[PDB]
Amino acid sequence: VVDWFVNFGDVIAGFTGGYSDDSGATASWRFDDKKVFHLKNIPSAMVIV
Amino acid sequence: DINFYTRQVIDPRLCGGLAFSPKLNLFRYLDAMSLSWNRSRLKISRAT
Repeated sequence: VVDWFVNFGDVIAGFTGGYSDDSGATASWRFDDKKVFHLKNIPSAMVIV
Repeated sequence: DINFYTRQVIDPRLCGGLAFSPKLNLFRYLDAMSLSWNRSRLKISRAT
């Protein structure tokens, strides 16, 4: 028990020396575009994208 | 004396149209503004 306590104490005391880590960034696109176009002067003709 | 029966298709390549084609009056309809629910989707995704 005393060995466990002293090990815990020395570990929890020895942390301040270093403090740093990494990072990351993402770039994402989502497309859900359902577009409609009319053949102008011919409304019957039409195109869906 | 002739007596027989036949049944024929309406050759939809040539005929079979000549109707309203319910695609239209609905495709030119709200399909754009209804799609514009991307606003609401972005709103919910922001808090998601």
